[PDB]
Amino acid sequence: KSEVAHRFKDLGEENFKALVLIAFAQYLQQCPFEDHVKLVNEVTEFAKTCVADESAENCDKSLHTLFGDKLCTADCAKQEPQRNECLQHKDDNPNLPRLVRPEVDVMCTAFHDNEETFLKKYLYEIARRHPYFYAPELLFFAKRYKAAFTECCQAADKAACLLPKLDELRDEGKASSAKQRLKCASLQKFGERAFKAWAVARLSQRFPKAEFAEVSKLVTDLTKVHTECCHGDLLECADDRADLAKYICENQDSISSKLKECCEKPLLEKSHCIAEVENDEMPADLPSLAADFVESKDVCKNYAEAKDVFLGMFLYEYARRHPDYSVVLLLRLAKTYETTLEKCCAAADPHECYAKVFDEFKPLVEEPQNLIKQNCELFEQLGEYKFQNALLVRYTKKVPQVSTPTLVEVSRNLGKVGSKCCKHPEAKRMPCAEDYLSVVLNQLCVLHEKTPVSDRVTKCCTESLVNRRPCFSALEVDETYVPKEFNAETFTFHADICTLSEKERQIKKQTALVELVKHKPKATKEQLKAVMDDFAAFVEKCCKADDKETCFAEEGKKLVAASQAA
Repeated sequence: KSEVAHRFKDLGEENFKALVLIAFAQYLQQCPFEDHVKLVNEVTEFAKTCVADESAENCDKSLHTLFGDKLCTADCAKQEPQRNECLQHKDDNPNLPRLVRPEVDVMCTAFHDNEETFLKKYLYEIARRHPYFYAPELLFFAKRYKAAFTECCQAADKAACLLPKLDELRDEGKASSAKQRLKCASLQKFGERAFKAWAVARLSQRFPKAEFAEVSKLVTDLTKVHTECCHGDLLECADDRADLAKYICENQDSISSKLKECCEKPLLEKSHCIAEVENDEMPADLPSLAADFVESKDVCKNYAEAKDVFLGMFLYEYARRHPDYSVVLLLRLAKTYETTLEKCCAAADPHECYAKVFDEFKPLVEEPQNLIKQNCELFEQLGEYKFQNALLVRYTKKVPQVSTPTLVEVSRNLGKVGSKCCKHPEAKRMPCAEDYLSVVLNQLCVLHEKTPVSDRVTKCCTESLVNRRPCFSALEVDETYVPKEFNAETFTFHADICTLSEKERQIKKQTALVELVKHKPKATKEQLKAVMDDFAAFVEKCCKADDKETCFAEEGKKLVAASQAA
């Protein structure tokens, strides 16, 4: 009886307005801002009228009916739910302007003036450029953003205060968005059972003491919340997240030993602290699992008595006991335990078919461990950027047909796993690294689905979720790729490079590295580094030059032609 009233009371007006703004921006993206504010301001004024009597105007419409109708103020021609669907139009790289951040006081001025116009714009600008951003999490970033301007716009050194805060949020925000973009992709492209299994593994790691009935409780709730979020039901998502959080904090001695740290915090901070909480220590001693999963004459019938459940806490039992395994690995191990029993009890004698099942795991366990140890050592000597450059040539040769911008971003995010995970002890490195790889590889997956150009990317992306990273790291040089036409002002460089500093300077160099590798796809690592290093000395001293742009121009093609050859 009026859903708009129901969510307006549960969420309250501020989270209400912020959420529908986010919903509108994630559905329109290209539409301007004070249009969306009109539309959300109107939607909220009608809602107040609905709480005042839930049997009033068209207060009975569904949220999608209401919100979809408001937006249509183009292909709006269909009825609910299928209008909602046509959601299938969310642009994952809309080519709106890049988000330009001014300096530490023309932003302070606009914030100190009309400050929550300033904050509705922050929401709108993230929302439209991250159309799957976990919406209640975005309220939390908004709150942290606000606290950053509150406290440092009045500090003595405002830039010494705000900028290291505005930048940590940018890093958290990019990581958040990518995290959520994978949770949606699984639900939307591989179904809820894919998402359930991942949820089982992750929560089983993190609440090792919980019994299976509790984690499965938690899993269905978390599946409910992210299903709603990934399908536009932003208000219901926010409400159920907040319910799940209070439910978690009540039943606290029943799940884990360190939620208490944050079950005492305001809603947004609380649910954000949950979802990032440390795993608590697993029980002191716990049996092997061969006793219950391979040796017992109970299990082939059990795999026929409770297929998904029995799989479910084999997963729960292996995960609970292996915080050092990535989620993808745990998932790989259990889906190959499943494959095993799918055709073994199908044979004459079930048990002698499966004795395999725990030793089959070791090379599946070996290979990621080998990879991370290996890729860390390279990072541990190259450092980020040089590492990034190694991955650049590697992945560019792998999929030379993909967009150069995509290659560049995907590869430096790949390089970022070095500086995040290798600082960890090797018992902690593996979930850290392979699950972060999974997120970054999904970014390349969805970016590629838009303007597909390489079917080997398509194959790994569409084939599996859990098998993306091994599928990807198993490819090498295309051999089928015809070297791209040589264009000389794919290089050149202009003197603007000297002002556009540190990081964007690396982006430009790394871009040139990509279309260098695209042009000479068979050319040694040593050679590509040879020529890239001469770029880094060519930019450095041309920047320290009184060129009149000239340095870059004439020592340009003299290091464009001379650095051709290879």
